[PDB]
Amino acid sequence: YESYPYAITNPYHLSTLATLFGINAPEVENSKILELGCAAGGNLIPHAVLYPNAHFVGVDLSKVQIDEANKNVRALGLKNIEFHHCSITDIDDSFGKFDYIICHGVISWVPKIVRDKIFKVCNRNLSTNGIAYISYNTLPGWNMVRTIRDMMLYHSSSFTNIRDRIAQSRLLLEFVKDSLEHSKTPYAEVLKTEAGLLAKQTDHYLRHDHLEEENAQFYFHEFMNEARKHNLQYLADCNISTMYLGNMPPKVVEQLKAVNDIVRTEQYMDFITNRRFRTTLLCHNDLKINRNINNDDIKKFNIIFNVIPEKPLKEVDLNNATENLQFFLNGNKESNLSTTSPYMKAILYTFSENLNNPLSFKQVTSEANTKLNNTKLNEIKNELLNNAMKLVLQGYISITNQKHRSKPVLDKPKTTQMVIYQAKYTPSMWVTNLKHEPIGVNFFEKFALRYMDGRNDKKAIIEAILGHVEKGELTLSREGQKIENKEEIRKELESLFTPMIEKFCSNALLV
Amino acid sequence: YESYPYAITNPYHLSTLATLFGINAPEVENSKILELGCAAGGNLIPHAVLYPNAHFVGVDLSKVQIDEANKNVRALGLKNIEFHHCSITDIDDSFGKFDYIICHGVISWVPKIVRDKIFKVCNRNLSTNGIAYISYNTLPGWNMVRTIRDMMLYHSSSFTNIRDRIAQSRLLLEFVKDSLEHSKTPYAEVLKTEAGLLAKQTDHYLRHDHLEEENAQFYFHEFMNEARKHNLQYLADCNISTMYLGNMPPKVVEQLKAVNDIVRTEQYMDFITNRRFRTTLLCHNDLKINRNINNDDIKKFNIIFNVIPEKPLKEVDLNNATENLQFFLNGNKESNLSTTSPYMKAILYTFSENLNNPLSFKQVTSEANTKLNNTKLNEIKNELLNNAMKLVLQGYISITNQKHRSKPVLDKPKTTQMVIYQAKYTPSMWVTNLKHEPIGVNFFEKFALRYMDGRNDKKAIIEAILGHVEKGELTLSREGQKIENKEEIRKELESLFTPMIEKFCSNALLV
Ligand SMILES: C[S@@+](CC[C@H](N)C(=O)[O-])C[C@H]1O[C@@H](n2cnc3c(N)ncnc32)[C@H](O)[C@@H]1O
Ligand SMILES: C[S@@+](CC[C@H](N)C(=O)[O-])C[C@H]1O[C@@H](n2cnc3c(N)ncnc32)[C@H](O)[C@@H]1O
Repeated sequence: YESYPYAITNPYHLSTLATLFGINAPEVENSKILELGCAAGGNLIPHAVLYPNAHFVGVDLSKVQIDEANKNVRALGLKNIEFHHCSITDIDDSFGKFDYIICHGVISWVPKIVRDKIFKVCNRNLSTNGIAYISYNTLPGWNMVRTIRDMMLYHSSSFTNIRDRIAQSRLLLEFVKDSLEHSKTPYAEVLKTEAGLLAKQTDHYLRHDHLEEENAQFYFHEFMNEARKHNLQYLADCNISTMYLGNMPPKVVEQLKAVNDIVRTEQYMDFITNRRFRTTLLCHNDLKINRNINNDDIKKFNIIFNVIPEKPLKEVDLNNATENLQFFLNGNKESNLSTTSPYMKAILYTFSENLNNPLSFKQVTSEANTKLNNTKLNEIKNELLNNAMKLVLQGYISITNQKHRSKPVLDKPKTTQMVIYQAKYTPSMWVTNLKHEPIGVNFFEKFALRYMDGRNDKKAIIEAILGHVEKGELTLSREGQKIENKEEIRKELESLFTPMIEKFCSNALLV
Repeated sequence: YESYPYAITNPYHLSTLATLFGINAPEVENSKILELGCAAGGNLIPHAVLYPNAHFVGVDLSKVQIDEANKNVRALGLKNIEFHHCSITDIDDSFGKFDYIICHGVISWVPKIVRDKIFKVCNRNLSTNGIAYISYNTLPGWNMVRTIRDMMLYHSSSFTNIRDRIAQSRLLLEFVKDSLEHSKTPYAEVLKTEAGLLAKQTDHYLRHDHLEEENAQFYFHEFMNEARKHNLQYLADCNISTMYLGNMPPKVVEQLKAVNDIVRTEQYMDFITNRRFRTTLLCHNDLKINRNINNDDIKKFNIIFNVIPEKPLKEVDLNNATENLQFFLNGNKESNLSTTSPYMKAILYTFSENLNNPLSFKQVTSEANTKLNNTKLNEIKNELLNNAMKLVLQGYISITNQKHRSKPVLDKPKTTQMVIYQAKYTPSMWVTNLKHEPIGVNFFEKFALRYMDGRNDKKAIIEAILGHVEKGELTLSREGQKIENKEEIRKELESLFTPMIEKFCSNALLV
């Protein structure tokens, strides 16, 4: 019962993935967004703060949460969002026509009647050019998760209390990690890791009630068949890399490319890759979508490539073409790309100081062009054009319709309204950034964001945080777990401050 | 659509696992054996030839098969066996009470009503000390088989031909064996193998009607649940090694040993080992079974350990404890065991000349004591006593209630009546041995067995086969590639003869 944002749900990501396929979706700046199964609305409210001219509606069956959502909407003072306590089946054509309909993690947990109704409202209540989003669990991938859920019910059947039946399942998952300690068999690998990721989870799914729930257990084509019954058509997935073919032998790529149905192509890919989950984008049946995508399409979007250089800029010469420089993707150990070309090296160093900041094609191109003394522009353009889209379809590069943001002022840092409201008034250990992603903080950053407005500067902010450490409410961790009253504060804050402002500036927490 | 014997179904194997657990099952020599879903009865008739004083009944729904069964029963002239074309549902209480009821690979393919009936007839028609056998596909193991079968139907629907849609799925399993050519991922392993053993299967399993069939998809505890409704109790599995614990951390063995339930012990092992199949032995609820098994219980049975030494006896000294001798189990490279102990060396060299010939504890012990110069009797006994049961519950050693057989006479070898009928009048490349196992023969072996009666000897048998090669009907080629004159044969017959009499003598094909 903690409401998280899901960045894959952002209406801007749907407008972008549509724009990539040829549909012009409504503008998000002023739109109608619907959320089926909202509450507590952490996937809705942060949008209503950033877009005051759009209209947000949300629907849920738990009154407990719909009241909490309204408790936050009342604290932030928003007029553009309203939450309704009712069921999806209660939505007629009078609700209006929405530009983006977001259904996340519900349609597989509800009875067939509610399913048919969701498929209806994604037709009756969807605009002419609008877009619908539905996430669900698929087969075969879910076969393992179902199995574990059965293995826990069969065990936890010997215990009754809701306080006894949970830690029990948590002890059965440990018992599984013990009996499989020494196993070569390739199956005990999947079971070992899936019980490790289920054991890491907390108490919500693990309640023996949620384990009794039956899942729609879709196959992608059964889902699409119920979708075409309602005159909807498959747009794309929200992870474009899941649609990536090849990374596959070329005779099979040719075969699949021969068949002209994308649905039984994605089905096959589901069968051979053991897909367990899908985030599907649906659009009205009357739209003509274009699947011929070429490198030159990279100019229609703004680009985000989060790469951390392996050596600082002033420490290298880009024209050294024998030097093989490598960059790490949001991280890292391994997960890296190495280039020896001066133009690709100039582009990645531009992407490495713009982290999580959309950049147009002329901004990436011109800003990489001044590291090369303004002479090499056409060679920069020619490498971006060539490798770009190819890297967008593999997932490494993110495209967006969101505009570039002005580099923040770090004199007196200033964060967004949503994260000051989450830092001051909220028990949660994470905040929502401008990209609609939850990012973690440890009580120090949270307290810092409490005081980060365009007013308090470095000194003032630290003295306030210190104010918290006295009444604390505030520990000092390090290596560590000790604080000496004076020598472990105000000399330990000035250390952690600069890099934390780094993390904020590069994670889109500063406006 | 070829009738095969299943050695794991032999009433003597059930009488043996029962004896092992404390139940005295009826004599197999004269009993009442039932088979649900028998025809064409290749799993029944070979028993009716060896036990003329026992009564065999079988039931099947295919007249096409019951006609063949009845024709083979007519060709052998058997009065002790009768086949009925009817349904399991057509069974009265008037059918009698059978000492062994054998249901192999049906209960998962039949509607819930027929399942109810099978569990019923395994109660009302089973004797007081009798035993029932039911094999079925289980979960989780079957999930993969379900996936693949769905993967074929969804594919093969684009054409409706019973002759097209088959070689179609045959080419889809190839499209699967290709697109996974280079893959590390362990799921592509499971899928790689499961499509490989499915493509090796031929034209029947793939019939696309039998892909349309739905499986009961049992869990062991759901099966034991329908068994206890009918007052049946779990006896054991016909693969004793599947009930073996550890191979498992001793804390996990202790934990399972704490809860006393055999059903949820086998259920948890089914969960962690991904059990796909079960051959279950059921017995009446009123019986007291003993699960305490001690090393010295190996004296109640007769022993078969098929080991092929790596060195001839005359080539080694058993008394040398510095020599590490290696033995191969039914084969082989790979599966083998090496021992340096002189007593285990005398026991394994005693089991290696008795292959597939049950041997009592005093025969193994007395014959292994004469290899050590008759000084070691109590040391041989104590090593058999110790390692025996431990190796029986692991699968390496076979126990049986069947008696030792008199060493056959190789002057004029004489094979059993069942394989003479199969050699002469059946176009099968395999015959059924005395242990009820199908064993292959190649065109030479078949022709040889045609003439093996207690009359024809070496020269005569060879002249007969030579006669065949003249009219042949028999192509004899060395590699070689077309021997073939006159005494380049009869010199190839005296060659192929001796190793074949060895092969027959140790496969229980010679009486
Ligand atoms: C299965 S939960 C998933 C919650 C959330 N989207 C997530 O995973 O983070 C679905 C949410 O939908 C709401 N819900 C369930 N059934 C509904 C229905 N029939 N009509 C409207 N809302 C419903 C519930 O309050 C529940 O919190
Ligand atoms: C899987 S095959 C049986 C295999 C069995 N393990 C054997 O080979 O001895 C299923 C056979 O069972 C028979 N059968 C199917 N349904 C039956 C029913 N309801 N009653 C009796 N026999 C049935 C059919 O004749 C079919 O040939």
